Amino acid sequence: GKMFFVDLSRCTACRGCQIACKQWKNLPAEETRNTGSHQNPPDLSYVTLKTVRFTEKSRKGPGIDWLFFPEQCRHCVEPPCKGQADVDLEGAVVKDETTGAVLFTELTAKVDGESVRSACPYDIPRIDPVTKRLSKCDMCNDRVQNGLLPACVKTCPTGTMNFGDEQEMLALAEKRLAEVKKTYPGAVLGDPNDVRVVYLFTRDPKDFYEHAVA
Amino acid sequence: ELQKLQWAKQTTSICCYCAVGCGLIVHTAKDGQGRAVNVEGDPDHPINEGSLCPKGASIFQLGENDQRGTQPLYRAPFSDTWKPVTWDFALTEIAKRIKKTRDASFTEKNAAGDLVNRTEAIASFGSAAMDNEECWAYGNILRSLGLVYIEHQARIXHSPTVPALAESFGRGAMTNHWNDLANSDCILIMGSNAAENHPIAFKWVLRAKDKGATLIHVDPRFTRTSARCDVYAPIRSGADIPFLGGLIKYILDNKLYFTDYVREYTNASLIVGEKFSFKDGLFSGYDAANKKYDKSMWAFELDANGVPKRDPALKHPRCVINLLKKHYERYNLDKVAAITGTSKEQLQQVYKAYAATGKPDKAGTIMYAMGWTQHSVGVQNIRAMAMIQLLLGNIGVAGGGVNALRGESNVQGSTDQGLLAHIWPGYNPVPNSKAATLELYNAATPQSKDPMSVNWWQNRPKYVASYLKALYPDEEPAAAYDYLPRIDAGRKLTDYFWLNIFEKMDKGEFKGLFAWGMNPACGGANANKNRKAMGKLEWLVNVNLFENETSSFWKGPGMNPAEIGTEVFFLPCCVSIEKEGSVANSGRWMQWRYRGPKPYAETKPDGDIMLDMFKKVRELYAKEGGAYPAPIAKLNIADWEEHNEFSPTKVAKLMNGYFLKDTEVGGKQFKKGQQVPSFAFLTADGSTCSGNWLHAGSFTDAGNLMARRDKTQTPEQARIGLFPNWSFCWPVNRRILYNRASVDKTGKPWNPAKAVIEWKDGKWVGDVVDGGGDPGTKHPFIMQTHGFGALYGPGREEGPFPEHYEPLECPVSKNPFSKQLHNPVAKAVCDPRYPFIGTTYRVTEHWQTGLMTRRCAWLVEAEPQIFCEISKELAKLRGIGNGDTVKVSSLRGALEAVAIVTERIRPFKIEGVDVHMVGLPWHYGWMVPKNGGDTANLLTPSAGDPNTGIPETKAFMVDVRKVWSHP
Ligand SMILES: Nc1nc2c(c(=O)[nH]1)N[C@H]1C(S)=C(S)[C@@H](COP(=O)(O)OP(=O)(O)OC[C@H]3O[C@@H](n4cnc5c(=O)[nH]c(N)nc54)[C@H](O)[C@@H]3O)O[C@H]1N2
Ligand SMILES: Nc1nc2c(c(=O)[nH]1)N[C@H]1C(S)=C(S)[C@@H](COP(=O)(O)OP(=O)(O)OC[C@H]3O[C@@H](n4cnc5c(=O)[nH]c(N)nc54)[C@H](O)[C@@H]3O)O[C@H]1N2
Ligand code: SF4
Ligand code: SF4
Ligand code: SF4
Ligand code: SF4
Ligand SMILES: [S]
Ligand SMILES: [W+6]
Repeated sequence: GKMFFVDLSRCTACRGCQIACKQWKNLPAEETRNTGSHQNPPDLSYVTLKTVRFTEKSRKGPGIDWLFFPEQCRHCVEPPCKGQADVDLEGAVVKDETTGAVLFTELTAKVDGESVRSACPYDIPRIDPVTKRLSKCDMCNDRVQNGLLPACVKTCPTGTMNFGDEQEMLALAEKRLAEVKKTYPGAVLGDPNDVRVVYLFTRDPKDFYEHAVA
Repeated sequence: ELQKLQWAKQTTSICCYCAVGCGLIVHTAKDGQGRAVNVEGDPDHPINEGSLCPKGASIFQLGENDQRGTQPLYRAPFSDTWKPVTWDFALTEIAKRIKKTRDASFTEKNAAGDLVNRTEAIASFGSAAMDNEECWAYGNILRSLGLVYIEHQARIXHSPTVPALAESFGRGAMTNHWNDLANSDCILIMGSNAAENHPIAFKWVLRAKDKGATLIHVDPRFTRTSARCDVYAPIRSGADIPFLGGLIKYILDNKLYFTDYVREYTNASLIVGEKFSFKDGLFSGYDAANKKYDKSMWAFELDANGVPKRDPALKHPRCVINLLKKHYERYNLDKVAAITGTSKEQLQQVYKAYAATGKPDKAGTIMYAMGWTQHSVGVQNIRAMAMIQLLLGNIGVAGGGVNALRGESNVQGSTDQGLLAHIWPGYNPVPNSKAATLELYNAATPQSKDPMSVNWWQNRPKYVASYLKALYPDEEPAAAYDYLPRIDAGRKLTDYFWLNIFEKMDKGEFKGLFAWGMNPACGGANANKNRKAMGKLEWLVNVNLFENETSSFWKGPGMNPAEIGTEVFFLPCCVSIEKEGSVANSGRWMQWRYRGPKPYAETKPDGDIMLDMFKKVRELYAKEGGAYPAPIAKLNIADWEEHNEFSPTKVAKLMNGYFLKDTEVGGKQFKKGQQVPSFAFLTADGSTCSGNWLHAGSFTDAGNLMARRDKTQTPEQARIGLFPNWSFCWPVNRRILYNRASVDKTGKPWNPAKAVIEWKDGKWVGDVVDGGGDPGTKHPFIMQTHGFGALYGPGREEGPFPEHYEPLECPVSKNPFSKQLHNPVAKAVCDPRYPFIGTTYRVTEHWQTGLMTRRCAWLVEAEPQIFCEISKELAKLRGIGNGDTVKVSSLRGALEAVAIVTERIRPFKIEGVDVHMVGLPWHYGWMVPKNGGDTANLLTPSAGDPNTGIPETKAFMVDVRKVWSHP
């Protein structure tokens, strides 16, 4: 299958990835306002599959530890969302056996929306008030199957976003974690044996977001 | 198959935002006959490799946008409503407005009786957003009409600093290029927020880090750039010269300068005359009454031939290097730490890390953009960077340079095309009234008797002749010379520039303004004054993508349309992906892009708008006559046209230039009609035309070199990423300027592992050599009169060495380096009701005044409203909570913003007092979106910098007060 390696030690929070996701799928913009943060949209929603979360942490000496987290579906090897959806209707949540993508179909409207979201340990699924369809990151599965990188990966200027076969990406993640640890001693990979979106966090993943890891 | 892209034609483009010059792929429905369906990164482009920041990434949303202008709008005097009109109508009435104002105002001769042939009743603003061919055509249309008040973006951010690089190296351009950053061993980012403002630059910056480079950010604020650097050093606003002066002292004291490089390639060895001195903060030749220097007191000691004398031993006490040592002894760590607010420990860390690049096998680069360099000593700030780079042997080398980051996608090109009052295309000066003949004009160019000094500007007569032969090919250059307008020799140069155009407008001295691809109602400092001032225009032509604060100033906040007599034409132009042409990026890469979809609705490329508008002025002069018609009627516009339309291809071939008859030049034969293969084969005798000598080599008989998409590289090219077969850069595809300085006198690289050029088998291999000649036979700075990198720069108004003069007027009373507090060559009120230092800056997601990005829902989504960034200390002082509405006020105006309370802003320690800085984005305007807010330029003074003629947008006094809501 396929895998993202997301090296958050390289992220400039440019939000190219946030825009690129909406442009490829032609998603609408939310109504947003500034509530004392650069972060916006403030959360994932039916029309927002990825938002970059900003957290400021004090450090001794000048400046801050500014933590950026471009949030997206982890495309879990064994997705709980599927297990929950399969209680109400099989075919609502499916697994692409070629890429490993976890995919919501139009039949998510026929399952319990709250239940499937509750089952996700990363709190990823979002419900349309109108149709009751569930939405999330689909790994740009169509692009991937046609040779192309996911939109958010291709757009990323810093080398934060990496995509490929799970063998080369796990190997990159382990090699890169060893190198990043020299500058950031508390650097860890996010649930690397359980997910296809493997984040390198520069410190306690929970500092980036409360649902950064399961 | 991907359904979205099925049946869509793929074309290439270049991002229409910042000067990185990222490649795009555009998909257009119906195999090109329809609308764009997709815009994303070009995976094959060597700069971005398919990456885009959110601005590039959202260009689909900019183009396929139902808020865009569809057709010309007309506003009649005192009207409170637009009236849709035809192109034929709007351009007819505009052509009658031009001629009417020109005929009434044209002056064949000034008060002193000198030939001038100009009109001072019309001004033009813009634009760095236009294609190079459209910039070159536009400037020449305005000048043929006799305008002298021709300005754009470049004046505000770039013009204040360019002279620092011209003085130092001989050219004003960014010395290296984006890919080259990956070869640097130490990257100093200072007066730049490149992660936000040149985002794809960080691909290459972080690649430098991957190969062991130290990344250093020196900034009053902690930004998205700071987050990804190894070292963040806070600096107090305006303390850059102390910081850099300390680094110079450190380099000199510790012998960390590259002696071999410094001895041969800088003016370190030149003997300064006895008349030079510095004491109590003043250079010799100071006229206290007129606050001005007699620069002849700074002259070099000259030998029998008029060549500056040299001590190659560097022992003579009046050697530049020994005077430099003496000047910078005062800049000790304690005083620099005290004024900068940077800890002594951090100063040492940065100094050690950066000065380590003095070693031949190490390269350091400095990235700066605008920062705070707009003030009177901004030029000296950059001078200091240039001097540090010359001491450490970092000029001409891979991973070195002064990377002066350009702002807009084509601000490099729009400057190159002479859309500033003082220059023609190719940096040939606009003649003044005393330059009464072409012979007199050419006499001004300085000569050198040094046999090793290339002094390439001696070729100027070939470029001026060829440029006059491009505009008027039936006339002898000397005759053509009289057609183009001249400025008053006696008048102060800044009287013709951006800020005095706003002063003249507010005095009612302008009948007509072209706001062509600019939003002055938001972009100009002191917006309340400028918005009023536009009311005093009789007419205004706005050429833009959207209705905006400029087009519609007459119905803005507190405006009564009934009282406002200005006649406004709004002419909607097409977005970048709807037209063909070139844009010159920060690295001088002149990149060809193609039409994706046809222009939206009835929008037009700028080239068609300007050409049709001119053609109508022409018709109207041929059938009525009027003021001096000769310049209009004889202007060669036939070379600008194909199939009844503006031809980017034909204009680009003219700007390159062609032979007007069979010619022997450089010992080779060239046929009539044939393309000039390089500016080296241009002539003064009218054998050649060329609209811009810098473009000679860009479009040859081999074809359009700007359109090359060839990644072919030799190993030595690929090792530093020159990509010489990808597009074309002026001059003659020299990717790294001053590259002769990268080798010793045998032509061997200082750093072979990062060679730029190398002498092999009687040839320079690698980059194109910046100046022909065997190794050790030429001085490496070929555009300098004397041929050296200038550590000592006697052409600078404030002195030949940078000196700390306090740019922060209000909170500072003491200068620790001399008795001279403020710039002795340069009226702030400092009202106590406004105790905070207001500053304006950018975020990644918005572009300029936000006219473009406030129309893109995904960018508004991310950054929906004007905000005010403040420290916890100022928050605690003014009782402001995060997310509270605040009122920000100055003597010039007031606005509301959302408070962002952050440790990313800290108080400055100034003379035992906490001084608070308040940050605002200038990306907002009353037009759009709803609850976006207005321009931060309501707050800023128009009170201009005496020297540069640019106002203060980086340090202006404000107050911040909580706006109370209901409990
Ligand atoms: N996203 C985005 N990118 C842009 C633009 C845009 O609007 N949006 N505009 C483009 C244009 S036209 C231009 S000219 C460039 C300008 O590019 P920059 O010069 O990078 O732009 P700013 O953010 O205005 O200022 C840069 C930094 O200078 C710092 N600074 C302020 N005062 C001082 C001082 O006294 N000393 C030092 N050392 N630093 C100081 C500010 O805190 C800020 O972080 O950006 C270009 N790129
Ligand atoms: N307070 C404050 N003020 C500042 C600055 C600051 O840092 N602080 N920065 C200054 C700087 S560095 C600059 S460069 C200026 C910029 O000031 P302006 O140039 O007035 O700003 P915009 O109009 O937003 O710049 C982009 C314009 O280009 C237009 N455009 C895009 N494509 C085309 C095209 O194909 N044709 C035409 N004709 N127009 C096109 C857009 O629609 C838009 O009007 O602002 C300056 N003002
Ligand atoms: S595109 Fe890359 S650098 Fe930019 S915010 Fe997304 S992950 Fe971070
Ligand atoms: S992250 Fe949540 S929604 Fe995505 S695959 Fe895992 S359980 Fe399902
Ligand atoms: S992989 Fe595709 S769907 Fe998922 S966040 Fe990236 S762009 Fe959006
Ligand atoms: S705005 Fe600049 S960095 Fe961003 S995509 Fe455009 S050219 Fe590249
Ligand atoms: S600019
Ligand atoms: W600019």
